[PDB]
Amino acid sequence: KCKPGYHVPGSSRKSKKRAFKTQCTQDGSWQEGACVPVTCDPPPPKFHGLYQCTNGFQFNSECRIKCEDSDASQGLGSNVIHCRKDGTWNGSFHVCQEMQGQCSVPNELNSNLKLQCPDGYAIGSECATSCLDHNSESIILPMNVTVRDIPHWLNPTRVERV
Repeated sequence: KCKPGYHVPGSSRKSKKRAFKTQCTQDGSWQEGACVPVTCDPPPPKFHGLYQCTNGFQFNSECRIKCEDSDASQGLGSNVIHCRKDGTWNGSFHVCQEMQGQCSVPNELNSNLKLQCPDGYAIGSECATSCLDHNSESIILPMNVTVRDIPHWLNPTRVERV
């Protein structure tokens, strides 16, 4: 049985299996078993690069978003979120007052990579990442792998927006 705040890796999120079994294998060993510390979902992407988490998004993970000149006597939002047993954060990150403005036009762009911005170039605005070739996908490759240097087993992450 997994400890409280722990579940078998790969368990369903709706019912995180806290109990598993091991068996005397034919080679004289036992079946492998583990209980990961659970992992709540990451905070919303709009706060990327702004919150620091104690141990990632695990159970009872304390993620604090950095804000300035936001007094606690006003009682607006919460800057700290803690992951719970069920797989949820006890609090929610709130947008502070010191986040406003527009964004620069993406002049630096690849020949195939186009950015369509019906929402202008505001801060927090979503710009769709499209390609001139209809069968081309806008992705980020790891810094150690270039466009030609993609291994057959590598699966680059898809970037549908910026």
